[PDB]
Amino acid sequence: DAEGLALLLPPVTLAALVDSWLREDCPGLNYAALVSGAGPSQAALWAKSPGVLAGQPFFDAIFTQLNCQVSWFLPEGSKLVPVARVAEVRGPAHCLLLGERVALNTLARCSGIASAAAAAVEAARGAGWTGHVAGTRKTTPGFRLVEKYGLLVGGAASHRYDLGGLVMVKDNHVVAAGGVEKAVRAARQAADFTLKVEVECSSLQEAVQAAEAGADLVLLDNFKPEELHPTATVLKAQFPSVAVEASGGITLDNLPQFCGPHIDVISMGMLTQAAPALDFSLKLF
Amino acid sequence: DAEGLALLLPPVTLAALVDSWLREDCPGLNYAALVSGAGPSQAALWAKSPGVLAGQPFFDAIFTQLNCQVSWFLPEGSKLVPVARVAEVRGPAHCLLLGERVALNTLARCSGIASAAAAAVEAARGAGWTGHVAGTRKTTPGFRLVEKYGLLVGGAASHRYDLGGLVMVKDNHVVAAGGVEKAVRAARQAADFTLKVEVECSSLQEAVQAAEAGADLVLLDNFKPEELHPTATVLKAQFPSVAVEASGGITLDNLPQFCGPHIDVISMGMLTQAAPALDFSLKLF
Amino acid sequence: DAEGLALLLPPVTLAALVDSWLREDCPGLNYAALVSGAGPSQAALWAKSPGVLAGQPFFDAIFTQLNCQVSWFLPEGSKLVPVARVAEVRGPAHCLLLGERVALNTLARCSGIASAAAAAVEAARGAGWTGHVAGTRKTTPGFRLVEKYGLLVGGAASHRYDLGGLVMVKDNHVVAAGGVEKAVRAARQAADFTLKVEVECSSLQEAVQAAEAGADLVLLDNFKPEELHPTATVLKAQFPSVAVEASGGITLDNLPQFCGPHIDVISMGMLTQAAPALDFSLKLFAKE
Amino acid sequence: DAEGLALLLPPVTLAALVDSWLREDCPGLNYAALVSGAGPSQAALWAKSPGVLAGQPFFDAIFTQLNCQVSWFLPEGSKLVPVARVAEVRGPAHCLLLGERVALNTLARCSGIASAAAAAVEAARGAGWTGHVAGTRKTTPGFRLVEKYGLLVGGAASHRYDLGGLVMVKDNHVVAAGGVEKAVRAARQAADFTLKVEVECSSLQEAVQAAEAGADLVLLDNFKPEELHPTATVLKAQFPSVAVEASGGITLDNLPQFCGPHIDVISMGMLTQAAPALDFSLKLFAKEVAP
Amino acid sequence: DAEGLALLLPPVTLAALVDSWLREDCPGLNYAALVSGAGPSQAALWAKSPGVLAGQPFFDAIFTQLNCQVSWFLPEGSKLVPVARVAEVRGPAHCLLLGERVALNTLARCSGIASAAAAAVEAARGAGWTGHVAGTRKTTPGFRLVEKYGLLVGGAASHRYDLGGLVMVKDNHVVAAGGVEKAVRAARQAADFTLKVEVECSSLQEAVQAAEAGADLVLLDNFKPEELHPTATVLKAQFPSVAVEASGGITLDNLPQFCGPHIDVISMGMLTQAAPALDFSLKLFA
Amino acid sequence: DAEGLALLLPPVTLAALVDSWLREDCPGLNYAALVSGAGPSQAALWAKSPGVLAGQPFFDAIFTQLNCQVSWFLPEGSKLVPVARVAEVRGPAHCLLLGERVALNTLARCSGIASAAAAAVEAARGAGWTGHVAGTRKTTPGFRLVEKYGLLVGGAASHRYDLGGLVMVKDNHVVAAGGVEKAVRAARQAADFTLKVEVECSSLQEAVQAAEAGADLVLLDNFKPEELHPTATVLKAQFPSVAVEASGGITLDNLPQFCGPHIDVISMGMLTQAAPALDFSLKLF
Repeated sequence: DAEGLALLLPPVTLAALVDSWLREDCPGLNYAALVSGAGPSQAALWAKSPGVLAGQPFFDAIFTQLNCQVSWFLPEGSKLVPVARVAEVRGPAHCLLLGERVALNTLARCSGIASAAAAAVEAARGAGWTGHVAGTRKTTPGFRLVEKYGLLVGGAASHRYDLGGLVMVKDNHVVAAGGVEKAVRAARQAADFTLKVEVECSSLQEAVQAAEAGADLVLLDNFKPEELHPTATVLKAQFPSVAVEASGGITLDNLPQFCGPHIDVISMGMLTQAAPALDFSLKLF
Repeated sequence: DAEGLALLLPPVTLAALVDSWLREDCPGLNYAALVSGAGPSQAALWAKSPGVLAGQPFFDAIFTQLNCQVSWFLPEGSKLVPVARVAEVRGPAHCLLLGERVALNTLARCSGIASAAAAAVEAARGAGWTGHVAGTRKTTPGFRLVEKYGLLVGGAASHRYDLGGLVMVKDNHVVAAGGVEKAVRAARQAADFTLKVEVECSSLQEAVQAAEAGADLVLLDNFKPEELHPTATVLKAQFPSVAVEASGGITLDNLPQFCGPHIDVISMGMLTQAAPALDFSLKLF
Repeated sequence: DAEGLALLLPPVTLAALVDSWLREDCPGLNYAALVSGAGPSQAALWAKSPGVLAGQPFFDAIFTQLNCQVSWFLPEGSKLVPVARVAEVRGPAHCLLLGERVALNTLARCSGIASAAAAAVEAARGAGWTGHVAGTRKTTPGFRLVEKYGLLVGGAASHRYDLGGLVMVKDNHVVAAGGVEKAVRAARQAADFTLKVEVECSSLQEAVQAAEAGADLVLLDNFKPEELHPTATVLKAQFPSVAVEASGGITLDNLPQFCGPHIDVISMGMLTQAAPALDFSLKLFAKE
Repeated sequence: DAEGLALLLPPVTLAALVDSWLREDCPGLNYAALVSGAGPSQAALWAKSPGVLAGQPFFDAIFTQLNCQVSWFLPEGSKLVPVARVAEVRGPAHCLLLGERVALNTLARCSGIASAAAAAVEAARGAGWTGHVAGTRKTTPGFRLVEKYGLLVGGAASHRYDLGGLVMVKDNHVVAAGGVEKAVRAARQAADFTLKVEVECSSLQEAVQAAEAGADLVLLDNFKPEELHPTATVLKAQFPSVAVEASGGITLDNLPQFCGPHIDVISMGMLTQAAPALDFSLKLFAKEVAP
Repeated sequence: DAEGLALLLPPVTLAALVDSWLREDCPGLNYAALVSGAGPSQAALWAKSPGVLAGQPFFDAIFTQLNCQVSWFLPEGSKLVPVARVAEVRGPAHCLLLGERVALNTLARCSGIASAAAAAVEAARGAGWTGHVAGTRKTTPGFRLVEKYGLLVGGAASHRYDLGGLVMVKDNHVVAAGGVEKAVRAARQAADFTLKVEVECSSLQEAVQAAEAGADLVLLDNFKPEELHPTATVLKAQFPSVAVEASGGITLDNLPQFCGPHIDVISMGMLTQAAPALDFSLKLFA
Repeated sequence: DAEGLALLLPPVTLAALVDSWLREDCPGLNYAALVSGAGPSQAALWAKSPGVLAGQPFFDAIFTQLNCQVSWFLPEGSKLVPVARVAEVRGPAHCLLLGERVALNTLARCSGIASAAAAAVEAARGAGWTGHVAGTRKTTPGFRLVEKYGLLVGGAASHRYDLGGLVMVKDNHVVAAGGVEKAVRAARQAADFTLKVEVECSSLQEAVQAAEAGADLVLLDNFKPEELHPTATVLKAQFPSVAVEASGGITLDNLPQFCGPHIDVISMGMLTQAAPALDFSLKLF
């Protein structure tokens, strides 16, 4: 339920984040305020792009700090059919216009990401796949919370939010430890019983070693689909307890080829790296 | 000279920014450190996408915080022909791997933007236009510095960095003030003698009123090219002292149609909102 | 309109600033709170110095953080004729007294600067000069916002708020670049199309080179008035598009000598460096 | 010893403070950096005003953050006779020029305050007074550390640095508590055994009540000198253990009238409110080509 | 009056402190919020340990940030007789549960410290001692404000809150200065007239030198009681203006042996370093 | 290996944390600095209590900010036999003395916790138990990182570091959801695929419902040992994939009664809430 996803955001980190965006955008004197004055005003939020609406909590938080209210005519997660009237913002003219840029930028990107995620979720459902579409750690620094939240609204999984969410043995960890077995034993030992271990693998060989050493998840990285499913099928056969994730060169276009009955998770970097922002405007009436 | 652009970054704001990215990514215990250990290591930075390289100062700042050094084999601004070996990073294995994600994510986006900017700069030069290609204020909150820097490396102009850089009279300021003349007189009166006033205009009528009231720049927003140049030509004729900027629905594809002898600046939201990140990897050897 | 200047202050940076002042002043346990108790109280704000009133937004922001309200009997920018009753502050006694020092210190300095600015603006109007009186970048670190705001209330111009507001080529930039032409070309090529370039000049020669290389403003630094106006007159003649600013050794006393028809801006360091604070007090007159 | 006063500054709060000044002054892109370039350079710090030199630690901290070094030709606290060459600063041209404004502004104000303090300390010594000249809590918000340090370099006392340094019963606390005795009892009971209590008094009456209730210090506020010394003399007679501070309408000019054998401290608001900044400049004298 | 101690806390530093605790505990997405939902709820705060109740301002500040209200059935400083119903917290379910852990942890520790302090204050009153029981600087970094407040609620003195509250000449300062006289003269000079000087002494010799050089307080560190009172008695005789503090190896058990007519202050590092947290729970009943 | 545990601490969060402690302790002018002067000095760190040494990274970080160096004569995790000479600190006298209090306080508490943890780990090993001793979320606010690190050095497990480490369904979540099944289904649906779900249970009934609904862990809260092991034995029999944790009223004294072959984790609140600080001193010589 996309409407209840707003509960995920701790209100204290939210305010801090929004604060910093507002200091970033206006550090000193706001001369443009004298142009608008402080008279009460109303603006309409317009969706000019198709996709999924995501980011209301951030949008609200921004305008709240600035003593404006927002009324939403569409719930979080709604399909957007341009040109749609999405919300109304009310408050002192100068405060409205102060929040405009940050609020739109935030909503545009969050919705951009949710849109991409929903497209990918739909494509996978359209190929009869039951697994989880997921984002990667390829997010914008300092903006991770908005991007991970966008993914969730679009129906995708956030994945590990940070390095502390699960112990991820990437190919570089393997090199540094001197081999998969050594890396996964080290990982499994270090990781609290609280955490799962995932291992990035480029071959069936590595994948089997990883599962043998107690990997909870195996990330089959950069396989061609023809090599992927045979590999995944064997892993699940020998190790039904181990989850299989696929990632690497996955696009919305080729996503159905990567879906298969033995792939539990598909994670796509494009959901955050390449997701174009939606066009929104805030017209004062 | 793209190599000397690193001087633009105040080293103190840089370190603070990099710090926050590193707290964001690992707030607590880093269990994966036990997998790699602290032995000295070396990683190679690989460019897997074409475009322009941008973001070295951020990349360095990240790895310096983590007691690693970086050696660049290509100067800032170099054309990237994949698959190219761009740099070498050296330091304790766990520290290297700690900086990997944030450093790549940063470099990917900064270079993504620089690439897009350079494409647009080339297209405009290819149509014999002498003006400045520019970005907009449509940036990612908290990440503005990296994005504005990327634009510069790609040969585009940053535009107003924040609300304090120049007094911008958008269409909403016009509505709030009750008209262009009122808004621009208010703006000109408020704006320090230090600052320029720019006015967003949707018609030749507004543009002329704006210039008459002392606008330094006039932003012709969302004109079709056929309406734009005639409008621009007249403005320059009556007001040669006033700069003309064009923006709205400009793409790399249609950019040459928007170039003309009386357009001083062309600003494209897609340079920041639609610029796809470049593919980089950091392989430990 | 000095009453509408409060809109210039972004409310978010304001609160952050006020916060830090309040942590600075009471980092730990406030034992004096036990002396006053928390009973509702009222205090009167008294202006004991002549000048201009400036700083209400800061004064309010401080007391709002401390759950007190303020009622102003004079609008921002009012001339102060001591001894005047300027405002009333209401709230829990301990909260009132917690904000007293920071609020007065802030109001005193902001008003001090506004007063000096208004004196300078008046002197210049009294010599029939139409230009802008301005402050300099000679402000107190961390307190820039209050000081630049005070200047505005007193009718002076803030100038570049920071290094990002306009590209300023000082004499040191000239030395480093190897000459005025080199510096101004470098500056002009650097400053975004969105920014103006200003060049600090000590001679007519430099001023002409600067204008020739595309300087938007020329700052005639430390000229004697007798050398200044002839120089300014020529500059305006050859380059009417270029603004002329005068600065250096300008006092309220000698300010009229520096005014002239070809000087657009006069900037005085004394407006911020040497502006004495006004005397204000906050006398508590109530309980329950 | 003014040279050893730098030890008072905790290096961690110093760096944080300097950091914020530098973010304040350049939040975004520094276009002027392209004008100077990054070649090594050297600038001379010039004192153009008389007074006392104060603020070296802040000046250094600023330029250290910007990878520049500073060499001082005069120790902290030196008398300044203009026009004097006070220091040299070395580093990349753009980094030098980035620090110039904040560094000068800081040094100018810290020295301004130290100068005023030293003038007041001298005037008091010239009237044979042995007491402490002090500043007040009338400081610039956020800039308290520089200003209190300036006072110290000029030979004045900082007074309570904040509200936690000593428990100060101002006239408003008296009003709120319902009287001096109530306020001072409340205050001392409140105060830890760690802290002194000081009471702001406008009459001899209040002063005696305050001393009787266990005030460690009594601040005789806004007395005319003719009323002050008789009052101070009596207080010291009845209560030799209690320190007497005088404040209110004290100027460098009238300061000697306020000095007397029974006044322990004289605190002047003008040392921080009205101390004009000294004129300093940083003139680059050399730039060299980078490599 | 323990109820009026809440005034000591500057509300601005309080909010900042509480903020940081809340960012610390939930930096990212709060998935558990989906389990509770946002429906209005009510929880009961239960005291499961004996001792003194301390920390209400912090507890409130936490829940106010999270848009919840608190109603207290016991005033700050009340004796706790388990199992007692201490308060009711109301607000959106997810917000309540978000504040639970930080709020309990804070109240547990603040009350833990207040309890220990009150025990020590009682023991000293029970031996007819009129002096001040005090805490030391042996506090948890970043949590000093809660701990010093807890001490106050339990009836103990906070002592110097930080290094700026009074000039403390510890044994290491003596070593560095080259002797007590040199250290105390240096301290007395340096310290503003506004501040008191205290000197940590391990012998009567040092104590006398310290008092002679103008020490306002003398801290008799790690004396056995039999050596302490004779020393204290002499100091007070020669120097009645100088306050005498005792510290070092003082426990609630041996505290009465350290009380004496010439000891003004007794400071116990255990009041904060050994004071077990009280057991509290927050049980949702709607 | 307790010596390699220092790698777990992200150096950026460490410095920030240490910074705040140092601002907390000296916000203004340090008058005591004039008493010591700035002459180079050396101090000896003395352990006056038995237990385990823990906290070196914090101790170092403190003194590094203050331009002092530290030489350790005992590795992190060493048994302390008082009165032992543990380290030497060198630097300017005033800087040494500035760091003294914070450094000792930190080391005392970290070591206090490690000591308690090691005692509990020993007692459990002495009863032939192979499971993990763990801490709880009952930590000091703002000081969590030091306390969780202390636990690790003493050989105990940190447990969930924060609310994002694993989805914990406490008894209050059960009440709010309207029952165990509802809560655990909601939790399992919400938890990312990357997270484990743990459910706090007060009866065998709840425990079985929880396991049936897909709980990865079951926390048997406040059982008497006689009720606990029978319950644990059945759970493991029906559900071997589900981990069993015991907590509530566990002391070092009664810990062996709570150990049993079907208890995987034992978590004790006393390891953090009751662990007395060790006595250390820093004597300047």
